[PDB]
Amino acid sequence: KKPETPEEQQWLVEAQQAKQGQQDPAMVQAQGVLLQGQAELAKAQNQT
Amino acid sequence: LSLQIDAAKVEAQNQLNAARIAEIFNNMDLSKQSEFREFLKTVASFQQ
Repeated sequence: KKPETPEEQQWLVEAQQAKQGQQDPAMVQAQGVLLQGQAELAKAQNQT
Repeated sequence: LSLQIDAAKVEAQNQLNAARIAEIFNNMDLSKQSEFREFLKTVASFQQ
């Protein structure tokens, strides 16, 4: 919906920052299975 | 980073190994030359 302040200005739009703030680090974790291939390549090449 | 700091220990091991062997190598070589000059005067006076 986005805030336009029709029922809020400290109410909803405060906790908006907290919900989005919780979402962002958890998204990297979900994408973490794509980082498994990057892990196998990284430590193997350096060790050689 | 753990592979890099571990690899730096091998580098420092060889750098020390080149110096430590060379110190005692020069000391034992010098001892053979030092006693040799003393024996020249011993043999010389003995012949007279």
